[PDB]
Amino acid sequence: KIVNIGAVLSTRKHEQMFREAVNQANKRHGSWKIQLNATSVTHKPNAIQMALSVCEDLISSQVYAILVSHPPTPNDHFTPTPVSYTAGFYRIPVLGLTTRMSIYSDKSIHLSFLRTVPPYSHQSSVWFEMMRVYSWNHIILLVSDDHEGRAAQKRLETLLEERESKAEKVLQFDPGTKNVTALLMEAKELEARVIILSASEDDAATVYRAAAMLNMTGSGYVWLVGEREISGNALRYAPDGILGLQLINGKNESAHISDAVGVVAQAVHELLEKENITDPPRGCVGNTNIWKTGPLFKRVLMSSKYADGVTGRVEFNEDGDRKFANYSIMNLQNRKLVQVGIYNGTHVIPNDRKIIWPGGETEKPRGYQMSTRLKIVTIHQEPFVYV
Amino acid sequence: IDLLIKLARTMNFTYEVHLVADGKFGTQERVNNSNKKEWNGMMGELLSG
Amino acid sequence: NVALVFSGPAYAAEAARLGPAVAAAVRSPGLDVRPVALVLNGSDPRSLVLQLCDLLSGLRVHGVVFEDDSRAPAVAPILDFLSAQTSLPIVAVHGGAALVLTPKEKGSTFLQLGSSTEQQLQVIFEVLEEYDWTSFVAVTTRAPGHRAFLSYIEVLTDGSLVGWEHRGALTLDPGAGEAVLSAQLRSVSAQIRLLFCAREEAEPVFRAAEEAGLTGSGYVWFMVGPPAGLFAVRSAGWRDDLARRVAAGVAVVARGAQALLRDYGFLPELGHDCRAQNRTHRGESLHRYFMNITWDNRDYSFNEDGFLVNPSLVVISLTRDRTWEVVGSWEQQTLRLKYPLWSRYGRFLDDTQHLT
Repeated sequence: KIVNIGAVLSTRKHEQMFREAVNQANKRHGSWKIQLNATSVTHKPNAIQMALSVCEDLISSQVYAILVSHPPTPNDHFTPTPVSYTAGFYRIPVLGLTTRMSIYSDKSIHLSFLRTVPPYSHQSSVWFEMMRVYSWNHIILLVSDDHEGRAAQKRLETLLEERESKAEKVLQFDPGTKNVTALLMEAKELEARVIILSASEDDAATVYRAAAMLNMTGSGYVWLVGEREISGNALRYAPDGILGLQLINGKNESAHISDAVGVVAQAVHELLEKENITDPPRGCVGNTNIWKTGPLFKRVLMSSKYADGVTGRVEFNEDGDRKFANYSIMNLQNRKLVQVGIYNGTHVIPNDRKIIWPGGETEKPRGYQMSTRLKIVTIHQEPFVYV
Repeated sequence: IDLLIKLARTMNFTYEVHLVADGKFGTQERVNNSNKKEWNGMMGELLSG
Repeated sequence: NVALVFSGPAYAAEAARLGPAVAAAVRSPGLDVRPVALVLNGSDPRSLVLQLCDLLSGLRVHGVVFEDDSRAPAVAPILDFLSAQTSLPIVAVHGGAALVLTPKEKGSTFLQLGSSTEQQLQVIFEVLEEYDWTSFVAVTTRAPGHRAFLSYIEVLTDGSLVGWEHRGALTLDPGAGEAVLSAQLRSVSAQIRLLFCAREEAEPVFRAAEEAGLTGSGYVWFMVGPPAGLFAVRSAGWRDDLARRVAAGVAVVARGAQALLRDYGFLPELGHDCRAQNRTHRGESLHRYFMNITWDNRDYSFNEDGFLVNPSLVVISLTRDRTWEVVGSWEQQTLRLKYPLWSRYGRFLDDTQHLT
């Protein structure tokens, strides 16, 4: 009778901008009875009140898909964590935005969770396109021992064995670093000079201080830094030639929402068929059953093609992640970032402005630098090797 | 070890010979942990790094 | 002072009797147990967090055991976060919260009194080699973690001296069709089809066995996930009946704080507050304890995630009268079982190629 969706935005001020995405329900396909009512609500200060109101305030509006934005407070997916848990039992698809957490990928924990922005795990996939056009094969990296940081660890080697002879060292450091210096000299023998950072922002800043007394930031080095570990304290004490990345749609929600609501109202159009199209289970005093039309239209939303927005490339894989997104890797140049390239499925590297390296050098250095000292093993063998 | 010295005179690289630890030439055998085969002796010392 | 939560109206009557049943079941000096009877019902995500917050704030209930009437795993995620929010361990002995939810959130105190599918896969690995069924076809369905569920099969296969086979090309769903799935099921290596499937998908695949001729004893299945001659392991699903489920559930929880108590004199007031304090970082020693707690002559040790590592697993063989009974046990790799393992060709289970 009426098609309605809900959303969990950041602030009530931005809620009025979401209504502009639901009042435009007339200019969609069919437009027979598509009358979207936002019925949005600002996220509660904590996670306790979310579960105390999600059932009878958001779901009770006969909503079908939920839009979740990043909270203004520096939290760790605080808003969608109980919402996914609550909507997971209710079998309600949820659309995420500005939530670059890689733990929201396995379907066992969150079967119903799709986000319009790829998390930090997909950064390593784009990173693989960098040394292909920069001519390095040997590679070592240091990474935190947490699920978010380690996400890139299984990302790289799954696409490295077919294009390289394995990373030289994949040594890891505990995220709770406290003057952890012994983990750097133990890695300063492989002569890689191409180290990669995929750690948390606070920890990435911590290792920067430890990377000074033994001058690993001099000439002949190249560093890869994740987007999360650039701004803030990680910017301080960092090498001058940081080759980190960012996102074009960083802190952008209306563009993401408009691309989102373009597919929330779209999937309902082809839904109308002779099959089961019953509404989600209404009521909150008693609810145990699962509506059978949930997974039926979930694949349609995943398989829906939307050639609008940012280059019309809002594509979904088996997980909910943007495909062929433009990351446009940054470049630190004297305590400020400059633009040097972009990714469009294949990395594009325009000249733009010079690319600097740690130590102030501009020419890209060969990270091998050889190793004249060599280690040798023999054994006692009377005619050959006396002892 | 003489053939080793002539080798270092050609490729211009240094060395520090250290004898093998266990004392066996090397043979890929399965450890007690199921059948995860692991080398020993020189081969273990070379593959490990 | 402990809290017992129920999921199902049929278990409401048993609440009154099960209270005193566990107060005197476990005796430990220095701590008194006061079971709390509950009345709520329904799986909706309102009463799950409503009474629990009130119970924690006033009653100060330490130790929660979860019993559910249904096998639906949607109740665990709602309860999983609340364990992390209050930093108090919660155990589940029977019902929907049997499958281990992985990967759990950081700082999660949720615990489950059951063996994970990785543990389930390990114990059934012994069954096939013990009865000489090394060859088999790997079969599964569209499940949230079926890719990871079959991943452990690859690790299991080619392990040790025994040579095993796996297909992994099955994605059982009604869209393909029972006959088409049977056509894909003909890519077989033996009479055994190890199947991972859910309770929702159990009915569609049950009929597909009839179409493929798997009903008879000639071809047998193997149900690892939550037709005749079907093999399964419930991980002590039918064990403990009803009284032992909760009696042993709190014994480990009560003894968990003993290690901290013997280390120093401190009473953790984390469970006494739910909302009066607007802080979520007041959590420590979430999994610091629970290494070597044992009861009922069994190892009740739990992994870091919060599931049994050495449980009293049982083996379930489907009987012709639609009855599930314990046909084997896994107690520290003891596979004596029953029904002598010699058997073969006449029990449980091409003359042009095979001849005595």
